[PDB]
Amino acid sequence: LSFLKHVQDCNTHDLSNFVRFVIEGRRVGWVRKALAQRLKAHGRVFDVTRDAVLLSASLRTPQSRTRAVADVVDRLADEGVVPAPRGELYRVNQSWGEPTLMLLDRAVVPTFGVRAYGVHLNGYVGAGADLHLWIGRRSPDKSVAPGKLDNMVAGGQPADLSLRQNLIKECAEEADLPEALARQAIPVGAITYCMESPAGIKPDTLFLYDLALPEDFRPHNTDGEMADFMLWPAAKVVEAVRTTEAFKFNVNLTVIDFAIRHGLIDPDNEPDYQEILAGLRG
Amino acid sequence: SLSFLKHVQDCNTHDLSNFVRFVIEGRRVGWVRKALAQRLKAHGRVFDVTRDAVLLSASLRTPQSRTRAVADVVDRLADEGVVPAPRGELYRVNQSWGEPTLMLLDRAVVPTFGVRAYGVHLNGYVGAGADLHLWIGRRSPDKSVAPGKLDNMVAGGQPADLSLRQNLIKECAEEADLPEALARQAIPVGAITYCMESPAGIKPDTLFLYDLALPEDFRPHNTDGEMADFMLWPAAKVVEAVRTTEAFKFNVNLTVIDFAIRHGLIDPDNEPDYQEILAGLRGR
Repeated sequence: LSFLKHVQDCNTHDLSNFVRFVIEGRRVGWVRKALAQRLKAHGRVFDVTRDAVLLSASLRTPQSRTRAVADVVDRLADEGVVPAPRGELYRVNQSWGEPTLMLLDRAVVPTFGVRAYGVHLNGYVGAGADLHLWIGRRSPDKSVAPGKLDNMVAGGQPADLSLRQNLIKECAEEADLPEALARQAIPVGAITYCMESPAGIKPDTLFLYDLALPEDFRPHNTDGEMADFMLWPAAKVVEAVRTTEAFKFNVNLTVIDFAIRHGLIDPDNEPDYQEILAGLRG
Repeated sequence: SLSFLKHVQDCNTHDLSNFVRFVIEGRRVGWVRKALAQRLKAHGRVFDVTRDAVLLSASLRTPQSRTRAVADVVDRLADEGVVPAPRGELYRVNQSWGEPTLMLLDRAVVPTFGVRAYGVHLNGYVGAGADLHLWIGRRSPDKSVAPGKLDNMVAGGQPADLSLRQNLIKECAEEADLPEALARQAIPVGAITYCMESPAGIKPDTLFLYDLALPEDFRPHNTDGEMADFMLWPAAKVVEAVRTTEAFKFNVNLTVIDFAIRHGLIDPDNEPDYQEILAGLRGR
């Protein structure tokens, strides 16, 4: 029937068991109440009240906040309380383009309910009623959605790259796409959602890109993050998202957005058109 | 101010207030977060959800029917980003180790349902008295949990389909290249139980413990690459590393404290909080 359930799935959250995470007056995240109690034991770094986890006012540069929090995080992971840092840092801000207030390891970003950013590419051939999309199948080794269907290229956004630089890098690593082609991809908007995830809250923003590819281009799984790739008619992709749960949870949203922008979904007959569009903006 | 006691306390820190009991045929076998219970409610043919409990449907009369029903729910919740993805290792669901297996559950979602988990941990040592040495493993950086941390020579989760001894034998070969003839000489020496809140749920875990006096010329090798390497340390150095550092994987600290108690390395005449440490090693 409708794409609405996929959109609602990605926007399902209950903030009642969480407290605001605040830096210099600005809410940057959400921390579970029990976890907030564990942070309270590190009172040189966190000031914890009934309504908030506040970073210490003694940490007033991004760099000193980054370092102090990283040390507490390392300790908490040692104790089995939060996921182990893996070394990729994310920026902590109130929205994209606002100042970076500190950096936090990607592995604990949902643990602090911090906004996360990523880039997703729609790699396609053909035109109009004859569009074909390259779909990746994720490695069985992926911690999240192993074996599930994916965009041709997609990745989280590290703190130290622009969106375009990260896109170029992910394109090379995941799909063996030449930089010349990654640079031809056009930005086509963004999706925002907020969901409760296994280890916290994910208020995520996906920056979306379209690329019309050469007929003789074949993506190749260079870094092994993808197990393989398939070239499918756009209608198959759209109908698969409508009728199955084959795609990675947030890739469902990127497919719906692609279908809207490319006229594969029509407001004269699509169930729940307006509610779908509203929910892709979070 | 790290200490033996703080490790024990860390492993027994939990708050059940945001959770409801997970019940099969009147027996509590887990704990499910309240928001997740709301998600489970949509699967009314498998779960009955009230204000106080998630009950598996009484229509699921056999362990096989329960396992299949919940496996499908887990599949779809994981597809939706709600729970961790199943990875293929199944664990037994019971009220305690002796009790009947009520169903099976993928290891990846065992903490999501707050179900009791089991594992085996081996203390591989050489020498006696002042010359007692322990083989320590260093975990691979690719481990999901505690990457690069120090570990027992052999340790692993317990699959549904093996005995403890069988799993110990398999882990001994895969993790440390320790052959069956030697692995079978390992003697069971007790167990540790703890209950902690973890990133994705609740971990009410039991570690079955084994000791093995190894030949002077044995050397462990990391056959399956789960361990980065192995080191032979004086027992006292291991015990002091646990007392004062976070070098060891969180629950392995408990196995070291237990080993110290059983091998007379700590003494109730002078070790602070001796009784409270012992109490917490059987924590529920």
